[PDB]
Amino acid sequence: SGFRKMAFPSGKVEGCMVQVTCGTTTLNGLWLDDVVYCPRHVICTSEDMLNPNYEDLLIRKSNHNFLVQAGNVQLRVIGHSMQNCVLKLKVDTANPKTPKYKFVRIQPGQTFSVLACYNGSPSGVYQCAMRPNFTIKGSFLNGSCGSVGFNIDYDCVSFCYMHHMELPTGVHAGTDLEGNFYGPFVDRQTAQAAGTDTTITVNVLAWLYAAVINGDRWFLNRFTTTLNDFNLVAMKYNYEPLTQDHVDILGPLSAQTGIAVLDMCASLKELLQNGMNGRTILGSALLEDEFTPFDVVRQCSGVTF
Amino acid sequence: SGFRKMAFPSGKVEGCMVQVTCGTTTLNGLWLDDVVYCPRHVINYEDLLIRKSNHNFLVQAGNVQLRVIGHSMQNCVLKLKVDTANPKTPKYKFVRIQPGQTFSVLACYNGSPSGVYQCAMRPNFTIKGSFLNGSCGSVGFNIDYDCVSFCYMHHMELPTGVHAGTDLEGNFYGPFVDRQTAQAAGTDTTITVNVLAWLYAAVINGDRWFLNRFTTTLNDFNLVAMKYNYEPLTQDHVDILGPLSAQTGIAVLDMCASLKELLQNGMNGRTILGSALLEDEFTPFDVVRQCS
Ligand SMILES: O=C(Cc1cccc(Cl)c1)Nn1nnc2ccccc21
Ligand SMILES: [Cl-]
Repeated sequence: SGFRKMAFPSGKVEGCMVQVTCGTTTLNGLWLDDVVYCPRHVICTSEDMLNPNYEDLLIRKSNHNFLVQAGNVQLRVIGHSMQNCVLKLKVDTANPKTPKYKFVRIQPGQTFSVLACYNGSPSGVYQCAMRPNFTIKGSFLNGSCGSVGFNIDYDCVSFCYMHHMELPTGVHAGTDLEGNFYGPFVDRQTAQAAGTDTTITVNVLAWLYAAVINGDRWFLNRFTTTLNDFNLVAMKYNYEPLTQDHVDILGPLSAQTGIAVLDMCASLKELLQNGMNGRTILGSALLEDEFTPFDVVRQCSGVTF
Repeated sequence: SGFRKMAFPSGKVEGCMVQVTCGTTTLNGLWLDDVVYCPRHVINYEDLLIRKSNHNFLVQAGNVQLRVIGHSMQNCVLKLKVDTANPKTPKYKFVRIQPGQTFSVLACYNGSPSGVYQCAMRPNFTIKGSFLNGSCGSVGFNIDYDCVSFCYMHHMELPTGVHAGTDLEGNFYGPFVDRQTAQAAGTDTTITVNVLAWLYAAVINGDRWFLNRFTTTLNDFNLVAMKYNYEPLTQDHVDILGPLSAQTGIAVLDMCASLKELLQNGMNGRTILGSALLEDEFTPFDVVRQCS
């Protein structure tokens, strides 16, 4: 019993964190096999950030300009290449702690663990979700660039995010491990703002199924809804549209608890209309949207209370 | 910017998790040097233990079987002497924590870590964790510098879904016993010094709608706080909040007057750090560490 925001054990990622220094800038890098991955803005000054020409800044650099530190050992850089907004530093030593891994690009609504680092040293781990506006509500300070997001389903680490910047609202933007940004963001200091954010509907529904699994049914009602009528109501509360794919994905939780997806949708419509009336759901007074249908199945029991 | 419930990196603890099997029971053990620590309920405990031999205990570290060469009991923890020292043993200490203190939990099943979360020792000595059958033996810890301080070992779940366990020396937190009997969590209270620390964190992150021009005495605040099932705030708590008070410019009793108004009037449709409830699972030190 219980339902916590749970992160994956970070050990497999801790053994990959390194410190990358270029001139006066110091940030984090991910050391996998003989390559160190880090944000390409490590080669920039604060002035350069307005309109940086990365190809022009990189051509002026040599291997020995990049200092890479793994614990108390200095790694030797033997090559460098750029792939989109990521810099790949070829090093002379393969990381003996390299876990089994894959680079995966995620979609909005997906969750992942973040290992926040400073100076190549891990300081904390937390769970978060890729928002519909492609930002993440993380907890990062100056020096955290290069920190990574990941999932560890089974024994394989799937790297899905690398931290690049903080937007003016305090939210964070970054790339996949191939250097492609999530969202319409660029690694440039220019007027950039996160689009209006929305609630991840399929995740709120999954969390309502988790509450039913843990023994709570106070929010259920005798009504059902059509998918279209649900979406017309949901869009008035800034909720993401619920698609047929989302309904299909909620199938297993619907079969486990005995509550059809559109009946759970009707309970959601009512909660949006009435609020909680002094009650909580899984210790929360707000509707939680940072647990996916897959997270609920992984964390909750297979036997409904 | 941002404020998340953050756990310590779990790697130093992952390298200590093992699977312990005795008969039909399978739970988790903590392998430090040549000793495996696990709940004694894996087996009148002296009478049950005397009937066991070393080979009855099966210990598995990854895909390798460890050889048990000795066994002893310390309070509600069983210590299994093994033939191999854990080469991954970190620098460590066994520490007993107080209610209100927070720690990270590495939840495990079959000696395999599955998740890490942050939680607090409630004033009623229970923890609001997330555990399933097979999680027994999972541990709670903090990291201070490069040293792991082990503070909790999971033993059981109470009928309300909350959890109970011991320190690493086998002494229970709370008036609980390790057996199937009628046990219940006492009435819980809110950790006041932690709510205040979380209000300072909100001010640091630019959330100031709850600030007011008022102050209060420590006694008047405590008369108010006890009415809402909040733990009493002591002069030690006020002293501990000193650095956050100097950083934000809001005196502790000034922040108490904000807390008094939040308890009597509610939040009025507003949130604080994305929460509609007053959060009490961040200590003053957690706030300073996450905001530095
Ligand atoms: O934002 C930057 C530098 C930067 C500026 C402009 C563009 C780019 Cl790609 C990078 N660093 N970061 N990242 N997270 C932070 C949290 C707080 C303070 C600074 C932080
Ligand atoms: Cl995805």
